[PDB]
Formats: sequence, structure tokens, C-alpha cells
Amino acid sequence: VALRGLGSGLQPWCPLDLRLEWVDTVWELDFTETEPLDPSIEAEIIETGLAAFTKLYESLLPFATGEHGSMESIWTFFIENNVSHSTLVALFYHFVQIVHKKNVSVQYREYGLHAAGLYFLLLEVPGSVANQVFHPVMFDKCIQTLKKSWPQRDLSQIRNAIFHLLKNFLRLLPKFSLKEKPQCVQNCIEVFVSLTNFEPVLHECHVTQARALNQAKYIPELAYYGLYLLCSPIHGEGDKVISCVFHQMLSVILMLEVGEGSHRAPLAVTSQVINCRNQAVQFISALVDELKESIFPVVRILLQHICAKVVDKSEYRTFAA
Amino acid sequence: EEITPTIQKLKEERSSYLEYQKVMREIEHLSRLYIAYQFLLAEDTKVRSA
Amino acid sequence: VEILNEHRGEKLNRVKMVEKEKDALEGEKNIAIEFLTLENEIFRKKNHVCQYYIYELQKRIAEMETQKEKIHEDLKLEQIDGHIAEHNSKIKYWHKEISKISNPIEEISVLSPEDLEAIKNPDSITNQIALLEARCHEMKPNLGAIAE
Amino acid sequence: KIKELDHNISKHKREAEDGAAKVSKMLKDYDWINAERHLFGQPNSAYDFKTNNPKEAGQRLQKLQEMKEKLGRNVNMRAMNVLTEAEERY
Repeated sequence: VALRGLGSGLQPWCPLDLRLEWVDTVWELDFTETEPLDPSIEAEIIETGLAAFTKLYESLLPFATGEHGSMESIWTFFIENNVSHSTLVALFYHFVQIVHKKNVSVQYREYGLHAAGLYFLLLEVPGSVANQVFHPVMFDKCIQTLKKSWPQRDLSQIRNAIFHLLKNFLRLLPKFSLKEKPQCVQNCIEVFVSLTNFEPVLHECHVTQARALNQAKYIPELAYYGLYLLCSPIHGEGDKVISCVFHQMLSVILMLEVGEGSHRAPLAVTSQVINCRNQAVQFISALVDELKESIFPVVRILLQHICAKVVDKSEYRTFAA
Repeated sequence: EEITPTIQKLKEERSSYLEYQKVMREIEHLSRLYIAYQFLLAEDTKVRSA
Repeated sequence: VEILNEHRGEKLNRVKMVEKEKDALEGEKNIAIEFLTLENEIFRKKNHVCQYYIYELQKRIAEMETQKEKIHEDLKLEQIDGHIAEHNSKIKYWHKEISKISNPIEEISVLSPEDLEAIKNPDSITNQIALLEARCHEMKPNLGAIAE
Repeated sequence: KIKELDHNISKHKREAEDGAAKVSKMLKDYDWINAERHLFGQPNSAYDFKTNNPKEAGQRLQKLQEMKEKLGRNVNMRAMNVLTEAEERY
């Protein structure tokens, strides 16, 4: 059910009014924006909806696992069936572009986030990166839609789609090295920081590089997992990445909202953010046990930043204490 | 209307740098094509020499 | 007219109302331009050191041509092996066209047997590329020194 | 005679590995075994670049783009900061 599964996923996804020229124009538009897709293609996507996306998921699962990751694979099957992976990437990115708009219905948000998850699954095939699949601008935009999927029982479906996309991206993250792309460090760690403030997380999380995809059902735990993945020198190159992430968490350590300065209002004293700061201290302590060297001067510089920027509140003083 | 030429100049700088990064990625993949061919030539030299 | 003149004196004032931000910016960019000239000089030294590597290779080539010519004078396959290693070093000689700035690329220094080897002076290998890396990390260049 | 040639062949075979300028060590470094034959489709040529004699390509175009050392990356950073200031001023 691999080749036949890929074909069965491909009849709703290789239509008769498919514009490869639209895909090529979006490819040479540097993947910054997407013009509206065809009525036929999106009609054939919705005619079965997210069930077709799961059909594409079981179409790609033997190929992404590795028993069909060979010469007899996605690329040769696509060559013999006259299929492009670029058009699937363009469909995924148009669903991302749908998610970028604020006043968007919930099912379109789920379609976009699962589309980006299927894009990451297509990226997860080894050797598929060299076949002109990855583009940084659309990757940064689909990272940004994790922050932009909030509406600006909807939220459970939205967080389940976010959870599936974050599972696929956190699975893709150990294969990919952040050596040549330090711009995600700002981008994706910023969307981690923005996505910490979604749900209260009751239990203190012990964060390693072995937490499973479905083990952490909470977005701060998965963000901590991504940060602990990014502590490696292959992924966090130099001390600039560590200083940037330290300044990133510096906002949430200070018991304050997003932003900087005294114009930003102080956060209300809630035990959920007390639990979150205890998880931050536990994750930082896990980072300390591992580095036992580099972490000391960088956290001293962060403590210098802490002493530079204080808020005189007795509850805040107690928490910082 | 004084910062607008400066804004236009900075937009020219960022669009030019975006073109320069696209040039970097394109000729980097062009070098990566012979990096793949260099893998092939490496394997051919090892197999031929053995 | 004097009241109109006052605002003209004020015009003279606010053409450069503070001048310290522009002086500091042109000082920093002048530091960047001096870093560019200094890194160009260190880069010229690095081209010289790579030229010392090409002349170490070529001087070794000329010496082993002399020894294989002695072998041919005197055994045929030993001369052939000398010719093969000489041709292998001439194949490796491609780096003589040092494409870093091509200039010190083909230009030699005075002391060919002593100063024109790069593997015998690792300080010239290390300190110049370290200076070049420190400058290219600290460059931020712009003609805004000259422009401002 | 042929044993001396075999010594040359053995020296070349052992010299394939364990060098950045050499050919097999960079195979070990990249581990590009997603293609066993590292050609895909058809091999074009050995003329756009060369393994034995490198720096013969459009790396001249890479260097010509690398004439400038100016970090116009923060303006090209997708925070769109100069146009963010433009939109804030508008």
C-alpha cells in the first residue's frame, strides 16, 4: 500500500486543472506570497477534506520511514507517473498563506497546519533536500503561521493541528542542521516564545533530547524540547545563538508580558506562570548539567541583564528570589 | 518625505541583498551539483583503483 | 529683516544641530574603512603565504627534476617515477593561480629558497588568517564615513 | 615494473581517504549514500568544475558577489525593520 497508497493520495492531489505554471511563478516569486489557487484543486482537496490529508500521510509514511527510501522512492515514482513534489509544496504553502490571514475559519487553519506538517514529512525524506524542495522564505512563513494560527470548539482543533505540525517539525529537527541558517534561530525560537503562552502546564517537565512527540502534549514542553535540541553546537552555532535565546527567555523570566520597558504592564500574579517559571528553572538546570562550562559566563551575562532590568514588585522580588 | 528616500534606499539595499543571497544559493547548488559528481568521481576512483 | 535674519542664523544652527551622531558614525565607518585597508594588507600577506606554498611546491619540483635528470643520466623506471611525482606535483600546482585576489599571486619575494615556503612557517599560516578572521568578523564596512 | 606501477596504484588507493583535498574522506564527511551511484539521471560533464584541480567554476561569480563585505543582512532580515519603521511613520 505504498505505491498504490501514493497513487490513492495522488488522485485528489494531481487534478486535471493543475497549474504547474502557477507553482513555477510562486517558485520564482521567492515564496514570499501566494496568489489564490484554483477552484478545481481546492474543491478536490475539500471534496474529502482532512481525510485526504491523512491519505497523503499514509501515502508518504512508507516512503518517509525508509523501507521505500531508496532508488525505488518518491522521486522515481514521481518521474514515472509525471508527478512533481514542487506542486505539492506550492499547495502546502498556499494553505500556509490562507493561515497567514487573521479572520480565517478553523478548518482552513487545520488544513494549513497539516499541510505544513506534510511538507515537513516530505522534507524528512533523506536526499529530498537536494532535489529543489526546501526554500527558506516559505519555511520561515510556515514557521510564522504557528504564531499566526490564533483567531484574530475552535481552539481544540487549532491546538491539535498545531500539535501535529510541531510533532512533525520536532521530528524533522534532529535530521536538519542549523549551521547555514541562523535566521530560524530568531524566527522559530520567537515562535516558541510566543507559543509558550497558550495553555497552563501543571507539572514540572524534565526536558531532554529523548522526549517523544506525543509525550509532551503541552506547547511549552515542546518548545523546551526544541530549545534543548538547539543547544547543540551543530544547531546552536557560537555564543550569539545562546545570547539571543537568553535574551528571548529573559522576557518570560522577569514575570512580565511580551515586550520591553515600563510601558508594558506587569503580569498578574497567577500560579500557572509560577509553574511555567519553575519549568523554566528546571529546563535551565538541565541545560546547566549538560554544558557545565559555556553556560556559566553566558548566564552571568544574562544575570547582568537581569540586574540591569528590574521591576520593584514584592511578588516579583519573591519570584526572582 | 525626507525619510522616504532613505526608506527607498534601504529597500533597495535589502532587495539587492536578497538577490545576492539568491545568487549565493543558486551558485552554491551549482557547486553542489559537482559536489555530487565529485562523490561519483571519488567512488569511481576508489572502485577503479581497487 | 533682522528678525528674518535671526531664523537664518537658526538655519545655520540646525543644518548641524548636534553633529556628534554623524561624527561618531563616520568615525565608526572610518574604523571600518581602515579595517578594510588593513585586512586588504593582511589578505595580501595571506596571498604571499599561499604564493610561498606554490613556490615551495615549484622549488621542490625543480629540485626533483634535477634529481630525476641525474637518474636519467645514470633506472629508467626510477626516472619515470620521479617524472610521475613531478607531474603529480605539477597537477597539484593548480593552486599557483591563487584566485583569492586574482598582486602577490605570481609575484615572488626576494628570498626564494628560505622565505618562499609556507609549510616551514606555521606562524605565517596561523596569525594572518586569525587577523583576517578577526577583521572580517569586525568589519561592518560602509562608505558612510566618506558619504557623511 | 608492474609491481612499481602497483605501488603507484596502491599509493593512489590509500591516498583517496583521509584528506580534505582528497576524494574519499569527503565522502566519509558528507555520507551522501542517498545515491549509491552519485550521478542522478545522466552525468553532464567534468568541465563546469574539477575535482583534481579545483576553483575552476562560477566560484569566480561567488567571489565577485563577495567583493563587498558590507553586512546588509539586518536590513535584509525578514523582521522588515526599515519598512517596519516606514509603516510606523506612515
